[PDB]
Amino acid sequence: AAPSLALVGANSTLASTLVNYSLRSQNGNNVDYVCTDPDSTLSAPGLINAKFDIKAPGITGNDRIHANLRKVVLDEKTNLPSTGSVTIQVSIPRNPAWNASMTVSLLKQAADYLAGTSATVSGQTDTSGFPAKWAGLMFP
Amino acid sequence: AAPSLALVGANSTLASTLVNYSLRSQNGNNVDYVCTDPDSTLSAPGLINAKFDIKAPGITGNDRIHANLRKVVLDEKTNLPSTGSVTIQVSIPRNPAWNASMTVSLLKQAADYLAGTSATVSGQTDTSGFPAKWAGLMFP
Amino acid sequence: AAPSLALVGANSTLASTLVNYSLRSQNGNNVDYVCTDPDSTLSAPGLINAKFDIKAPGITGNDRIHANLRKVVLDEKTNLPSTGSVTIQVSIPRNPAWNASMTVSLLKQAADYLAGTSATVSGQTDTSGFPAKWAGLMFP
Amino acid sequence: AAPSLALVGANSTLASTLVNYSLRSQNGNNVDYVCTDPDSTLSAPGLINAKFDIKAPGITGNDRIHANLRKVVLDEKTNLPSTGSVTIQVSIPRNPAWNASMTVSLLKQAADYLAGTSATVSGQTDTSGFPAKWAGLMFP
Amino acid sequence: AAPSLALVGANSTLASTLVNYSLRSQNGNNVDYVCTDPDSTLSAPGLINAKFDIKAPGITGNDRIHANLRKVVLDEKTNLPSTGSVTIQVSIPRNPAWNASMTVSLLKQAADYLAGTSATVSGQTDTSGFPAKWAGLMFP
Amino acid sequence: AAPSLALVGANSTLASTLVNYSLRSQNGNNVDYVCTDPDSTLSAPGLINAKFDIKAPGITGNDRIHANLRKVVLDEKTNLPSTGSVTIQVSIPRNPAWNASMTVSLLKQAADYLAGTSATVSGQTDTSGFPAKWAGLMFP
Repeated sequence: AAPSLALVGANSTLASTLVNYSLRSQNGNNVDYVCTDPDSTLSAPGLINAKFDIKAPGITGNDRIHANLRKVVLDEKTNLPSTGSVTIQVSIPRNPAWNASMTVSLLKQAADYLAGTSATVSGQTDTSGFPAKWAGLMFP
Repeated sequence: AAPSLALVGANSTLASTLVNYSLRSQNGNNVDYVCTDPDSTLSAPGLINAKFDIKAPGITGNDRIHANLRKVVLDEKTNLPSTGSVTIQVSIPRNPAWNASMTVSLLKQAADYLAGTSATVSGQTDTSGFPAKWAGLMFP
Repeated sequence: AAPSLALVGANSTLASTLVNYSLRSQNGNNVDYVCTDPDSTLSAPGLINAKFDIKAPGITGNDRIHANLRKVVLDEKTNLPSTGSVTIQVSIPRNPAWNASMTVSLLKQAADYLAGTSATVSGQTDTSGFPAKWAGLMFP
Repeated sequence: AAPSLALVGANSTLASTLVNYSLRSQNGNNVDYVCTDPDSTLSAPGLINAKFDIKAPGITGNDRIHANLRKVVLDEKTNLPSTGSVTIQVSIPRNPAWNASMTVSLLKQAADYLAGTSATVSGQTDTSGFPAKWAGLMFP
Repeated sequence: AAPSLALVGANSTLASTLVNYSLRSQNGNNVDYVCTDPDSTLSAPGLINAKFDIKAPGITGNDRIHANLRKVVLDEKTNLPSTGSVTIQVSIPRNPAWNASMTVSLLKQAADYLAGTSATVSGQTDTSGFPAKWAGLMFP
Repeated sequence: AAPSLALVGANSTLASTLVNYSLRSQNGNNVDYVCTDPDSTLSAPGLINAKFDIKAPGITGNDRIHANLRKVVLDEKTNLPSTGSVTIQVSIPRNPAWNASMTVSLLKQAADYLAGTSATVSGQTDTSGFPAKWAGLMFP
């Protein structure tokens, strides 16, 4: 696994800003990253976690990927922690009628539809405001 | 909800390709889209589902968003369907110490790390190959 | 679904007249419209209903569409309501040997034979009087 | 009944195409047509059925019309037949507060909403794509 | 239902001020709106909800409308939420001895007596101060 | 409580008309008014009721206002009475983070959205027809 990551997120103004993670450890079929920026501390950290559920060899099963991106925040009045999180589950069938291309296509479509980050293509719908609309709990 | 969507995915070459969804049905705080390409048929469809678990206004908890992007595929030999899917759960806390900028930041970071579609920002890790590695059950 | 509809029906003269519906509810792959015209009252309304029985993915079985177009009328003396209704069931198989084109062809033929509204084609039978004959319980 | 019919349906392109039926049987207020085109074979035919449930004279009750438009298709491998069908039930009350005009109005509205074939009237909703959306199991 | 609303309310000085709602979703016989102003957030939102309890066709029953306008507020000391709300229930009989005019008259009278917003008529009582007196828990 | 009221309602034309109430009785935190027009008689009256659910000063909860505006109507054939009513419940929290300006704001918004009687403010939606639509069981 990569020892460190510089991922793109959004500042208070929604401008693209780097967010720096470093690899804490690696267990059985999983990976744990911690945010190394000043705004994350042990009291209120930023975390990323990934895991593989890998089925036995063959074409019968469904492999699974579990990702989890969390940030803890403390109440201004009570310092009580509550966490915000985006969790992802990818399920990849082993029937040879499926492709890594199909996996990647689903990933790209989810990225476009919930984060508005897809590449540029002619007739694409404008998804730049979709993350804002989601964060407001309203459908695009 | 939007009546139709043109989301960006990937073909067998992994080149950026449009994938067209149209609104099947809106239930209360629930939306079902269906793929209108020749790729999906009623027998083996491409589907999207989006749900809102919104707690009572008096109660404090986490509000939740559930998204699911599916593609069904049929076995060549048995025509039995198995499905591949990316599911996403967004948990947003009801504390004013959290805000939509943070929700969007988590969405953007998840997009960068699992789909490799973040906006260009100097010092970002090159996440372009990460969806390929994930589809191979390999940590980036 | 569409928030409002202007469908074509017939007045007392059988002249083509608009009948206006608005989307009152939508729940669980079910859609319910109510008539906004003066002829639909609370006690004796005009109503539309549409349901989807969507089978699990697979190459076997039939998907089903249900639709009901109702007008309630009150008895002159007793004010007891009795309702007149045209209801449609569409059954779409999942064998790839079926087409949306075949579904649409059956819909258009039913429209021609029971409503007399088909498009103009050389050699078509004149179905204009067929809805009148049906309303009289007479085979065309 | 009419000895033959030239109804309008849709080909694989969804272009308006004639579909031809001849009167094969008529018995006991029941009428059965068979499709004369090459696409209807003995093993997988195209068929039409129409029945009258005529109630005894009186001011109470509903008269009923039943109609079924069928196309049979054979499985590529198993040659087992499955059939796709649009079926209509018209229920006409006998309270003099009902009219043949109301029957025809419901028929025309059903044609507009499920087949998209209504006559042209200023302000009507565009129902042209509705049969496609229905065949896809999507509410218009 | 209307996709968005600009309703008149009162600022901290009781001056007429717009309050902007947008349609979140539509379920069975109900409608959910959310305030889109800056002062409403997921932690302390403004909400509007409407529902119809519609009885069967006939003249026997009583139809009902349920409206609910809520605003959540957080304690300056503890950020604990409490909600303020105005709920409305309209009950419309189906006995033809009732009118939509009578429904509207009750609505207008309630508006005049609890909000002081009625139109101008010669001998009307001055109800401008009534909302203030109510908010003080004293009778007009 | 006021000894008498001249509230604005609507006639059969929906023109703004006065409706006159006079104080029948004041109970403790409860008020009953009766319509003094020829429209109301003892057999089929027009009535108003207003109640205050005020919790003990030590206890924190919501204080409540209950208002009810009724018109009784007699069936022409049976002289059986059925009644039509608008009821209002105002729930005001006992947290200083809430105030009378917010109570009044909710009252004004409810008036605008269900009776269409808000004060003129640029950019407001035209709510004038909303009471008509509500009396038709149609969402604005």
